[PDB]
Amino acid sequence: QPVKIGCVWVLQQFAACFLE
Amino acid sequence: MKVITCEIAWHNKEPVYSLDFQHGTAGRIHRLASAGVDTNVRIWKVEKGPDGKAIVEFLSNLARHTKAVNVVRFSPTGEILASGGDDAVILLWKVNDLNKENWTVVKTLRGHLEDVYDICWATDGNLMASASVDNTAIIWDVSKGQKISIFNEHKSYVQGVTWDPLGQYVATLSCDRVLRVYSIQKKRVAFNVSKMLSGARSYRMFHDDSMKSFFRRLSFTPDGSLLLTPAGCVESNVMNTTYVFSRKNLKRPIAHLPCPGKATLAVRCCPVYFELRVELMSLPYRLVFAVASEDSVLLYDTQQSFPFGYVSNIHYHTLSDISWSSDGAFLAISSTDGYCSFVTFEKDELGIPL
Amino acid sequence: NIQGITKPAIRRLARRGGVKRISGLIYEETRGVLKVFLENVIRDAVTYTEHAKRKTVTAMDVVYALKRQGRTL
Amino acid sequence: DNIQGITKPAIRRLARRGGVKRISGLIYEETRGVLKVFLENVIRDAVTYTEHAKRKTVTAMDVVYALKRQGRTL
Amino acid sequence: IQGITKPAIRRLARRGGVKRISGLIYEETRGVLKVFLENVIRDAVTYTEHAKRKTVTAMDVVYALKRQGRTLYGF
Amino acid sequence: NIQGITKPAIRRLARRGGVKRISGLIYEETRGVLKVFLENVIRDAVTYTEHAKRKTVTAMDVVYALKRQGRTLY
Amino acid sequence: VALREIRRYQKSTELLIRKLPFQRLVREIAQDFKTDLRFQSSAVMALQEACEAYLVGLFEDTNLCAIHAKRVTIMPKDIQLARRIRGER
Amino acid sequence: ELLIRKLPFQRLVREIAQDFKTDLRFQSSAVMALQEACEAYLVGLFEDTNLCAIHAKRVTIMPKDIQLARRIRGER
Amino acid sequence: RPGTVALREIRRYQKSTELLIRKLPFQRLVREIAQDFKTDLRFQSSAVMALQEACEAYLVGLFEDTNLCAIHAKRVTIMPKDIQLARRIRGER
Amino acid sequence: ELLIRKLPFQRLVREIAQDFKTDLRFQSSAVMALQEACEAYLVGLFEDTNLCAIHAKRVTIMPKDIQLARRIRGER
DNA sequence: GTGCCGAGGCCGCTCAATTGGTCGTAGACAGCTCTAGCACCGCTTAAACGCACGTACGCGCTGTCCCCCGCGTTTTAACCGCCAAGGGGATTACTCCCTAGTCTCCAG
DNA sequence: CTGGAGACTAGGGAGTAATCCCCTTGGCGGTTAAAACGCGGGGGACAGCGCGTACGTGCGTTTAAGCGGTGCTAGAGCTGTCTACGACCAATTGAGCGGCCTCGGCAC
Repeated sequence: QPVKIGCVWVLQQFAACFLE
Repeated sequence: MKVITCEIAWHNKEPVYSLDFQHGTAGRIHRLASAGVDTNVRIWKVEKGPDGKAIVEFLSNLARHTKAVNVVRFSPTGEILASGGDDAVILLWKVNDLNKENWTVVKTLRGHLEDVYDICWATDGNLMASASVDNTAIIWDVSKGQKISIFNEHKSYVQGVTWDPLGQYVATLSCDRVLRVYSIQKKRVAFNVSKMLSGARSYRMFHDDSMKSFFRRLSFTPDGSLLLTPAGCVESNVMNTTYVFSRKNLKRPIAHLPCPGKATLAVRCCPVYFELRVELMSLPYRLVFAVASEDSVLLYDTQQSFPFGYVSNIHYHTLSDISWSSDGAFLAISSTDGYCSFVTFEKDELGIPL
Repeated sequence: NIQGITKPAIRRLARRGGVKRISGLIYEETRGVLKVFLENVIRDAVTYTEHAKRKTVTAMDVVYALKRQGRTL
Repeated sequence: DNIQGITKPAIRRLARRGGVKRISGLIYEETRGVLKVFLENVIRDAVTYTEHAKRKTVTAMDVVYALKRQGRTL
Repeated sequence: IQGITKPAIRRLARRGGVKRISGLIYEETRGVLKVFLENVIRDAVTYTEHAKRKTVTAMDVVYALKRQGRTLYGF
Repeated sequence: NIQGITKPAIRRLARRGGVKRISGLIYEETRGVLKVFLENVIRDAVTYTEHAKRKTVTAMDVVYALKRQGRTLY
Repeated sequence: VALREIRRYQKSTELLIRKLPFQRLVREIAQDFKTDLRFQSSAVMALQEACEAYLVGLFEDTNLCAIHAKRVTIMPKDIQLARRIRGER
Repeated sequence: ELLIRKLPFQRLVREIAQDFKTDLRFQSSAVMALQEACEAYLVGLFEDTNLCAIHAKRVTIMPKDIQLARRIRGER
Repeated sequence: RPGTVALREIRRYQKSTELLIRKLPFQRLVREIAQDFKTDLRFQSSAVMALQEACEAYLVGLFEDTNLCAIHAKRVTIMPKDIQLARRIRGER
Repeated sequence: ELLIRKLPFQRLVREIAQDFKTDLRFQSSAVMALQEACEAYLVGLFEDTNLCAIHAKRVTIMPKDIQLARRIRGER
């Protein structure tokens, strides 16, 4: 089964990165 | 959300490179256009099923382009269709009042030298901005259908041009690792963004030809306030990222959201503004937009720094293009494996529209 | 216009082309292909001048258009 | 030293489009010499053709005729 | 070169749309067969030495039909 | 036909051409290049004589053939 | 008498189309594109050379097709076939 | 679907490669890609030869028509 | 490893057609050779571009020929003797 | 002063002519001039392919040498 | 200036002499090819530099211009003898349809 | 690893199609009278190009220390070949019947 992620305002594992 | 991967071939299993949703549509059922290496642009009818699943209904096929088509776009009014291919020409299709609907060529925007990559539109509906492998961005008048402005300051292949919705500036990114932003009124380059400093050395903001994809389509905000640019690298080794700039200053990004591993290539914003549910720009409205990288799709909004949605492991090849729908209920993605995918959201899932 | 491409001129061009005898209406047709050629070789050539941001057509741009066509001379 | 304006990496790129791997350091002088000879042998013919036209300027068409005389028209 | 069969050329020409086929064309086709490859393969090796590999890839044919100006859709 | 250009003939031709030592397969590659050279000169000479309405082939046509090829010899 | 013309013309190289008619044809065909265009005399020379070379080659191969069909004359069918086989249309 | 047997074409490209240089192997995907390309080339040449034969109001193909189409195409 | 950069350069260049001998140094060289031949002579920009394209093609073709010459001599590196033999075998000088 | 045997080259050129167009006339002066042209071409090819061979520190001449000479001259 | 005519010039093919030219055999050995090891000399960033290169810009010269005209060579065009593109007819040639074998490349 | 049905080879059958000739009607090549547009050349300086310069800026060249792919150079190692010769062996000259198409010479 394919995996979808919907609208949230398990998602915590996919944070984008800055650079200091 | 829901994601449906089309297991049938749209362009005889050839890779799909461009999509667009009919912005002129004001209802719930949508019309889409797909461009493929089959030298054809196919207009399909996309509608959610009774269970909520997207259904694709073929409507028409356009074979006027001599060679493979790279970029296809619609006008803001939805009545004017611009198709770009490997023939270095732009075909203008209008309503003609195996195909179910009829499309007719009205204008032939000759004046491109090399492969065309990205086609940009104007809010007034009277202006074209187009980018090609000719290292040049060409600006045209619809009422005359002839070339009126030329920007040949790119030293390498141009893969994206975006027009400001307010109608003052235009942003072009080429393969020379240079971001050139021009004043449309002055018809001269105004801003150059190629090098950026972290912490105190300065390195290139963008990265060279190792992309396996053919598009670097950066986007303007529908309100024009922000510029979102993919295919960036940040030295933290280097990691892939997408940079955010504001109209206040176009030279330096305070924030970039990274995609370690594969590099982001296409970005597209929804035409529907939502009420507010770290923030890049602070106004009581918000906008939802999405970026297609090599093998994943990310979905952000105005406020959240981290992605609102993350969808991965769908296609077997590099994703080519992403296109939002008129009402925001559909998000069409195409890869270079010959098949496409759709992201469908329930009513007001992204938020409450303004 | 096209009638500048003169019938004895096509005669002599065919003679250098090695044609012994020309049918009477080839003249009414060959000029046609000339347009089909010209409306291409000129067509991109001017854009090249537009691409070089000059409004004068030059022999180098024409040679480039021929190179794209594949009949360089 | 005007002929020396044709840099070493320029000749190296010339070689790369020629389809080679290792360029010897002794070839730069020889390639500069042959290039100056070729430019001389084409410029003389172009100049004679332009003077035949009684013009004070040689245009892009004249050098094409000179190359046609040489045998590598382009 | 005899591996290219007579029925192969026959149904090739039939797909081409012809009705009647001679005999002397057959070997002739083999001729125009090999010379075609007799160019393409060289470019392949002209790329394979460039590729520094011993087994050719799918990019070699793409570049071959790009050089000859006869690019073909499909794989 | 071609076998009239015998091995010792090409041997003495090579000796007067300046090469001291000769291999085996040149004996056939030289016949091949001789055929390729003769085909063009014969074709163009035939065309010129057809232009002149001559079943014969005047030596003037032959020297003009060489001039078209570039190896003129009276 | 014709063979004399073919010989004496294949001998020479000078331009065949009259200068001014070709120049005015080029200018008129550029007018429909966009006005206010400047063409150097060298550019018109290049156009004349290209057009004459194209027609020389096309008439050579149409004569080829005609001699194929056992006809000394060349007909429009020859022009269409030499255009299609070459890939023009 | 293809109308040329895989093994004869494979062995002929192998021997021509050996004539070029030894130990130049071939992989399957390249083999079918080249076979498809040669398929299209030959079928196009045969279509042009059909047209040329139609010109001479004889439906049958003659050996020359092939060479005439070749030399018009500017191959040799 | 050494060599891969050369292959990447070949891929970048053979596909491409841009300029390698830089415009201004070639203009200077052409002007100097013109002054050597006869003074007070003017070279159009398109004329210099055409001349530089002819120069480009001549040198790339002769370097391809000298590549064939070096490959025949069973060595990848070129040398001036290869260039001399390529010129003589071409009958130029 | 010629080294290609005269009788054999005359028959060879007649047989070449019969391939192009049958019933063709060849005179002694034309055949002698053709012999001179062929001898000049072959002597030039042998001399400069000898140079190409001595380039590779070899004294003999193999087919690759003549092939390279012809390829460089532009005849292939 | 051109048509007829004579006369040589390749034909084309034998019919032989002897005659220089070519082929095949034997192999000692000069040389192609291979192998290996050395030094040496082209590929690689760091840092300096430096010079293409772009953009504007005052100054200036060579594309150039249409009008007449000078003329004048070439194009239009109608007449007309004459070659040839073509339909039809008869003739000879060469692939369809099994028939059978077979064979071998693909499949379990 | 072993098996067997779709595909390649020859052939009878003849039948459809390529080939060559027969007016034959049409239409395409001289040709002459001319004129008419083409080639050419002379100005005006208005308005447009390339030259040349200043600035910057930064992409690209330049040097060096550095190392390793590679030229080549010495030493086998096997191998075709140019030596001499002895056989064939095509064959040049010396003559022809017999000609016919061509090219220079001559006369009207």
